[PDB]
Amino acid sequence: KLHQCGLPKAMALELFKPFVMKRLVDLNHAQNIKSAKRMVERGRTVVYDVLEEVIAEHPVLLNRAPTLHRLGIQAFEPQLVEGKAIQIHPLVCTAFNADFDGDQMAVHLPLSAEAQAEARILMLSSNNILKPADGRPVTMPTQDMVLGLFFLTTDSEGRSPKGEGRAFGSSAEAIMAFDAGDLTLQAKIDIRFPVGTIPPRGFEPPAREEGEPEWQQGDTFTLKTTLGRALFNELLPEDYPFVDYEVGKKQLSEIVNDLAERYPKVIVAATLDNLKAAGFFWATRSGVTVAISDIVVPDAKKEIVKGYEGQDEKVQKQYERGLITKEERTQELIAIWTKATNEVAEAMNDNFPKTNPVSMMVNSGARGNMMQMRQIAGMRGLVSNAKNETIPRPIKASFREGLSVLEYFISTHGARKGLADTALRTADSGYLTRRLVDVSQDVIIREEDCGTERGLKLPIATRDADGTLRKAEDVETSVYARMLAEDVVIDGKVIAPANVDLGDVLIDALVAHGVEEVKTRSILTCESQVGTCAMCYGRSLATGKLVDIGEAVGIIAAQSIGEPGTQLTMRTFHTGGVAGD
Amino acid sequence: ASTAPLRISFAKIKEPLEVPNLLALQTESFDWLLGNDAWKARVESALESGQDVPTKSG
Amino acid sequence: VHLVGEVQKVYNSQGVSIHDKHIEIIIRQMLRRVTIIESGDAELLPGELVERTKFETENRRVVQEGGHPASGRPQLMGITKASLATESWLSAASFQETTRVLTDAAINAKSDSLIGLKENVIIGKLIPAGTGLSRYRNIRVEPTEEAKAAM
Amino acid sequence: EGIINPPIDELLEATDSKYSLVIYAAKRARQINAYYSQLGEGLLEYVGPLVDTHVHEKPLSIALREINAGLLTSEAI
Amino acid sequence: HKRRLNALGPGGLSRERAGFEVRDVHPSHYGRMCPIETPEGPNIGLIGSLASYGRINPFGFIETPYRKVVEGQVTDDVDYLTADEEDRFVIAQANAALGDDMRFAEARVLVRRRGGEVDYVPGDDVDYMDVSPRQMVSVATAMIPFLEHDDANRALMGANMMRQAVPLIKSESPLVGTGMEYRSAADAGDVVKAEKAGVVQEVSADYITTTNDDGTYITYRLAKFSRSNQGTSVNQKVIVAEGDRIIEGQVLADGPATENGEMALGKNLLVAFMPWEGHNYEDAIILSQRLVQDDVLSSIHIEEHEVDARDTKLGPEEITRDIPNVSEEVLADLDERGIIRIGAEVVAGDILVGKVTPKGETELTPEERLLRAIFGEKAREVRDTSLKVPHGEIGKVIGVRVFDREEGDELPPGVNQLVRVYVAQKRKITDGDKLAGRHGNKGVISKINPIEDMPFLEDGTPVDIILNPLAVPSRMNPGQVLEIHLGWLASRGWDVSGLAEEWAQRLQVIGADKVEPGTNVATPVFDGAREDELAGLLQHTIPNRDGERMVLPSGKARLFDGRSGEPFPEPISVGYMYILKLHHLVDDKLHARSTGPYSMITQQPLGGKAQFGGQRFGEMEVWALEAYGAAYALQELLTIKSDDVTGRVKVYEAIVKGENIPEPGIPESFKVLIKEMQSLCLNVEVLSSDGMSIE
Amino acid sequence: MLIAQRPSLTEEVVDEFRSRFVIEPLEPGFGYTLGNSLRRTLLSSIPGAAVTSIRIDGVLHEFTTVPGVKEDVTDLILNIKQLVVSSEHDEPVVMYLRKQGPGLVTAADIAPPAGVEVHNPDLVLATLNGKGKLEMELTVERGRGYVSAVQNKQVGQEIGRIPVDSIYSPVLKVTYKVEATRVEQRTDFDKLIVDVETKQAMRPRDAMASAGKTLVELFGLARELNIDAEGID
Amino acid sequence: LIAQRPSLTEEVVDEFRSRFVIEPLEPGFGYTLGNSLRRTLLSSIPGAAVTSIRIDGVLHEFTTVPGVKEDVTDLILNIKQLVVSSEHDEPVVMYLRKQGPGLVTAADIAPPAGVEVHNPDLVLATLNGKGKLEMELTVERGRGYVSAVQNKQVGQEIGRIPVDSIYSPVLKVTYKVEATRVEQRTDFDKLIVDVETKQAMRPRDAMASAGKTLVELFGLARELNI
Ligand SMILES: [Mg+2]
Ligand SMILES: [Zn+2]
Repeated sequence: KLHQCGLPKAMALELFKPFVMKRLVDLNHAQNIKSAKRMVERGRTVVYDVLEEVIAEHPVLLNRAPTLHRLGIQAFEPQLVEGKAIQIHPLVCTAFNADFDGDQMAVHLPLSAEAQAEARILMLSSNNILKPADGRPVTMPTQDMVLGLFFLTTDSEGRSPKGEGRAFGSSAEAIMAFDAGDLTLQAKIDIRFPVGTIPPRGFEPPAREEGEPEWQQGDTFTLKTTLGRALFNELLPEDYPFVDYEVGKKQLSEIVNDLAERYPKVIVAATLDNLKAAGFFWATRSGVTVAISDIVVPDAKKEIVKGYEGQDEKVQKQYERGLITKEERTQELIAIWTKATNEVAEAMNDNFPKTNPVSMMVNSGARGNMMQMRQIAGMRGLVSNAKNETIPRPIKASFREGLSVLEYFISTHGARKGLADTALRTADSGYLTRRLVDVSQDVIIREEDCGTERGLKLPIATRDADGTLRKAEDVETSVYARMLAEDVVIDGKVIAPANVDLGDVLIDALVAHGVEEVKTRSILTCESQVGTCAMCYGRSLATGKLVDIGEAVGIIAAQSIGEPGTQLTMRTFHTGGVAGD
Repeated sequence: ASTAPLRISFAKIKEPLEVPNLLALQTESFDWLLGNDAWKARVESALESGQDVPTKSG
Repeated sequence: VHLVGEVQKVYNSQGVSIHDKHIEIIIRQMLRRVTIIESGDAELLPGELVERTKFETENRRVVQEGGHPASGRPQLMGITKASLATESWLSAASFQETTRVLTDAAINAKSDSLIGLKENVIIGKLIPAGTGLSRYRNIRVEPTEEAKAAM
Repeated sequence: EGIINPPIDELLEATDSKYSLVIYAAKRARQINAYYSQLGEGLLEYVGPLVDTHVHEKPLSIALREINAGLLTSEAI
Repeated sequence: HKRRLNALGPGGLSRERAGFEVRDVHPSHYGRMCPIETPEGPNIGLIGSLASYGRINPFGFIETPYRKVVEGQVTDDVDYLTADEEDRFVIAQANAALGDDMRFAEARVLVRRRGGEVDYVPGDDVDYMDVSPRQMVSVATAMIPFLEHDDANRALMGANMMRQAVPLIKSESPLVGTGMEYRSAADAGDVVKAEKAGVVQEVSADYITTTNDDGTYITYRLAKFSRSNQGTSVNQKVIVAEGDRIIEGQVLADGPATENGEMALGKNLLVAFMPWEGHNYEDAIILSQRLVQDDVLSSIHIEEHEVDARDTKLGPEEITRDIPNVSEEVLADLDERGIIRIGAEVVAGDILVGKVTPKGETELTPEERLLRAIFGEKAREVRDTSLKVPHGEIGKVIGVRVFDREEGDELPPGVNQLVRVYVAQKRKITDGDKLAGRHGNKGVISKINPIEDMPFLEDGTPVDIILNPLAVPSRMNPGQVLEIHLGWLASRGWDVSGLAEEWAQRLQVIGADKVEPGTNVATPVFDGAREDELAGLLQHTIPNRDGERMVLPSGKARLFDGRSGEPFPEPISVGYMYILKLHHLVDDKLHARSTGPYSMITQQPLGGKAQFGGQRFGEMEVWALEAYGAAYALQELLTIKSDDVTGRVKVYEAIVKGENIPEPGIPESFKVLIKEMQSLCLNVEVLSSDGMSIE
Repeated sequence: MLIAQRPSLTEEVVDEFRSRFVIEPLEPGFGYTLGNSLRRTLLSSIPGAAVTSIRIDGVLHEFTTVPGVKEDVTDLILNIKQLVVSSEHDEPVVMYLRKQGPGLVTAADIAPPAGVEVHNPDLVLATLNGKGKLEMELTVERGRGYVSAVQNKQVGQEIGRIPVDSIYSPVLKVTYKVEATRVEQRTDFDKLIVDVETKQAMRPRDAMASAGKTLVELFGLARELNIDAEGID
Repeated sequence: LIAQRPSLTEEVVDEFRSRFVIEPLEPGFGYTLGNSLRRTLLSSIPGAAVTSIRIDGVLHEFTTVPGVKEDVTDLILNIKQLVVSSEHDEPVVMYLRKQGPGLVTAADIAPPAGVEVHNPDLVLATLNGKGKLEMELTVERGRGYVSAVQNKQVGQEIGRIPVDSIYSPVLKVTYKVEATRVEQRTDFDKLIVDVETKQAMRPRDAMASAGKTLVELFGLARELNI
């Protein structure tokens, strides 16, 4: 479960030596303390039984070496387990950035009553759903489970939709039909729902037809959906409104955030666990694989490229007579091949079906990226020459066909440079994080309420097309999770009361009313005799509630700044022959 | 002939040159340093074959 | 605004997002000090860094005394200079540069008050952030009378 | 029968914060542990677990159980 | 290790002096320094392996071989070119095709020239071409099959990993691999090859005797279970029969990780690509209990720890069975002079050799005095200091060596006797063990299901290992999929005769047409089997049973879920993949600590596994803990759990007695610092608000 | 050689129709065998009776509307297949339902023939506006497991008659999960927890008793090959 | 509606491989039955295996016996796949002795009364003219797989050495399904399971034991109810 971690027998027994000794002497398994020491060193079975009795209800902080942000150290319930490696919950792995290629993670023991109380309340692995960087879920990774859910909530054409165009009395009979094999998981059908099933949020205005008042918001209602969507929704809690759209990765994050906002923590953890189980099961059934026939090179590629080659060699011919300078030939050839690789990328994009495994696991957001499939199937394209140049002859073969010898060499030219750049950037990112944390200390929240009313002007909605109002594209990182200094009246009536953190409903209402800017309170204008007040800083982001007095905002800010330093890894593609520009 | 166990080859192009003694880098260097019989033997072999080589030992 | 927007677009170029309050705290830290100019009545040196709160305090003292206030212009400097020029010499000494900061701490005979975080991690005392605050740690506990009456 | 067995939300709304909850439950856990280790002096000040107790238990689980039941109260000096 | 070219060293480019330019590949590194393989650590690129055909100029430059071309006719003559002479001429590519005659088949031919340019030059204009397409790749990278399809990064990781596979109990050569493993095994010094062409006369496990026709008799002694530098066995098998003829350089005895003179760094397993209940999430691996059951992945490990009977100022040390203040049964398996017998299983705490201190000034404490008076036991000046197996260990002793001062053997000054004991165990593959293939796909074992839970094939064969498909698209190493399909092809023979197909014609002319089941197959590193060949052979596999082929033309197969029992909804890709057991074994990584040794200059716990070292709570850990607002946990983790001598004994006593944890004091490192800055003439004084403070 | 701890089926009831059944520690990896075989047999092998066709007065198969009723035909089909019938005739049997006037027509108002019992008279089948006019006849037939709707040519025989999907299984669903338990210091024991949801007609425990008896017969069919002993209890 | 009870028919395809057909199964029933049968046929079957051995002049498996080209560990690997049938519920001792030059095989091992080696054509080692092999083997009976670690019970006998042993004598099972000829919408499926096992026992009694285990489990489930 979400708050459990496995400790091998030896490590648990060695960590808890004082406690195992105390428990052994108290139960008279051992005569005296020294004999208890001898018996634990011997490692008799009764010692392991006492250990299983003593670890429970005692938090242990699992902690990885980089510990980039405060989710690095997380408390867990320990649990004896055979073998010699820590067992961990795959949901929390992405919080650590902890892959399973090969990775060691330290275990620390809270000793005092205060320490274990803190690990119970504060550092618990289930009370840290939201990453403090921007206030979004980080504890729903996507490598495998999300593929399962995506395959589960998918429209037709994923297979031959047999058993399509029928209605089933309830999800149970639909499942029975599914085992019978007549129905397939991906097929549109009309499904009933027992009372209490809250319907789709867009289903509310529609209802059944009758001459009497009806309340379909909380009674029976048929619905044209898929059995998969029924399974997905019955993973989510009953009170959660039905979801009738494909989940993928973005919408899964959306619904997880909604759950984290409107529900208690325990329900959030249980829902995540159900989602995990169903995701693994249906990813197993998803049948995603890879084979030689899986990656089909587009047929058109060869033809188009030879056409380009003809043009290219023609250019080469008219360069042999001196009619064009070498620099001009290089530039026009680079442009030609950029055009060629864009065209072949589009052709490959059109060619590959939606049912193939790579499409399923790249569209869903499980793992991968469209240019990676581009250079697995289509030709790689232009590759950077050493010290940031562009070769004249790009690679015309994809990894399925197998690169040539010089092509492989000139690809290594960029690969090794990428490795070295990655290493230098992680070093510099660590240094930057240290500097930010060291300047940013001392800034603790030491006052409930500011003394002042001054605020900061922020643009609520920009790029308003003619005859309409359009909200800012990046409104979330700017104005969300901030407290209004003062109220707003636009029609003479108060719309957004003072000192309320902003969410989707209020932002939509204010945009609809047509206001163009807002006066949001923020730490910059904060006038606090001692540090900074809680309301100026607004709501925390890892908790979704007002920032408690005394929280360490400086350390969280510095860590959030520094965490994606390793992730940036962006550099100018080419100097262009000019320095200082 | 019977140097290695049979292994079906999917190669398409014949290779004129065979891979050299893969450990030549260390053994020949120390042979040269010692200047023992082996280094001078290779020196005279190169000289009669016309190949250049340092004829003074280390 | 310029710093917030610039750093935010630099981060967004890759695709990562961070909330602007994280940036704003650091930015307020960088702008904290002010360069004093025309240090006639204030009697201290001209053209050196001074904390904003100290500037406001001394200005209030001098205007109350009747002397005209000494001018000041806000000054922005890097995080490193801001960190080094801090009141707690122990925290700065725990930073990258030790010899110079320790040397001027000794020559100035400045006592490091233990308010803040890093220096209270040096000493081993309780950090004044979270469970270490006075108001959270002074509470006393006892059940109700009805709990004892029941048992 | 778990770390998350007493849900946190009731505790937060009871104590109005989160850090105050940690320190207050910690003080109670210390008191119950001191009582359990009396071993015979029987000081009148010490008070045992108000809620039922298992044969072997951690003091903090009982402290948080008491907080959830709400019979326990705090007061800042 | 032999062929590496360490740029780091005295009078040269040090780690600090490294820049961007030196690490980056150069167009000159072609046949002179492998660009694929290098350590991935901070010293990335500084250290590289010599190319396969590299040779050293006497002045110290590196040469490479190139064929000679004249009037468009490549000749069978070779010249060795250094890094400068290569610039003047224009060098072609070995991959360029050639006609039936020795001339070029195509006027257009890829070429490279000065400055690393790759422009083409059609017709008879070149003079030199690469002699073999594997010139640019070192031995390690040359081993990978289907290298050309892998990304450079994954091939780099696969070259780095292939140098960590431990030898197993029984080694098997790759079913699919480069054709070069034979040379790599043979020229390596591990293997034992004959120096005369004769007839073997006596074959045995320990030694093998041969008789050249001249008359000389030579017996080679095979090392057996002798510890290598990495604590791994070097067991050498024997291949030759009694009366079989021998030729010069022929192979007689395999080495560690070898088979019939062919390199064998691991076993080949049946792999199927499918997510499986999340136990292979994030690239972890699921493998059958068949491997645990049949010792397919099991490796011997021999540890050697020794103790010396030195003479101190009090007196000499004795290696005796009469160790003091011990029970009787602990010294059960010891020998006469206090040495563990050979073949006696040991465990943590077992006594290997019994050593006792000469003496020491013993001032018996009052409690000890009373207790000794009660029990009538005499606490003697001789004190126990015997060698014991470090914590967390197991093994059967295989050998013991004793060296004595008074004997003719020589020893360093002081040490009267020295004793070394070998403890050897057979580590099987278990959970947490790090496994990896050739193409940089690595993972820790996460679960070993029974043989039945494995999704089995149409003929009942369970798949020996499950791997997450999600790895291969992003990792951009589809070479492993190619390898899996070709491994399946190698396992089940194929017959191609008179098919009149293009790939069929290529196979027939190559000679790889009629292949029986099981025989190995070779795909050179840059002349591998085209995907057309794989497709055609998949069409024309030998029927393994009943006349049906279990793998469809697509290269996938019907997988029956072992647990549920129903067939999986769609076919699944399966085949034979070569995996290796890395040396990143879990047993060596595991380490815990209640309380143990403490450092001296600062009283904090010391580091490392060999000395019961507590993990380091770095700066970023305390930053994260502050971010949580957790202050008391920080106080305990800085003062109680280290760096305070008074508090550690108190907390241990309170925990054992059940009393509540006591209030922390001040840390010792702070007093070290205040004393140190007191010795720089800075009167660092700790003061209170009301005058002097209490400490 | 003998099993360390013998299993023992136990029950946990949260509703009269919903139930959970727990198997104690079991031999290693046996949890999936028993769990999935139990699921499939409990879902399919148990016999039962459910409607097989419906006939409305004065409608055509293509004419999906029914005069005099506010509700449509497809929801009526869903409702009728929801209803549970216990029949034993072993052949097709017919049931009638004739109701007029406005109001609500329910399973209670259905008149069953001899030997066929309707178990849940509470279900509301349809609502009438104005004159009800409703006349209806539905065919019931005992059978096993689950079968999808097919055309029998009843529509050709009588235009009003149409096929309908059936639920012959007395149980609605089985969800079985296998977890780990620790016994005599060993974690190699698997606990099976089977959640059985069944209709109001038949109690879940009797249904699984029937399923277990059927599996006992079906696997003891393998005793005929030879007589052999295996460790038990 | 139609009632038809399962019926089993057997056929032999080899001296140790058989195919068993059960026609009247329900739809979607053959796969699960075949899978459960396979799971129990591989997991729990009574068999005999070598649990420990002894060699003269050898104190551990790592060393080598003079005169034989394969190290003792190779002998562990060779005997580990030896297949035996033991009727004694207690451990039994067998003796393997071989002098002179020649191939020591599973044929020449001494069988005690009631314990039989079933693969005499296996080759265990080869001895030289000077060589000499003496060996004691302990055969026990059980089910499943047991590693050497839990089989060690004698400590003072340093000469004794345990070996990981495998008891299950079945090699593999493969089940498939079809559609019956009976005209109905159910389309009852015909489960056909093919079992091939080692030379220890005929597949008939192997599946008899599997059926006994499963029928006992399901009877335990049944009787405890009602
Ligand atoms: Mg990692
Ligand atoms: Zn404020």
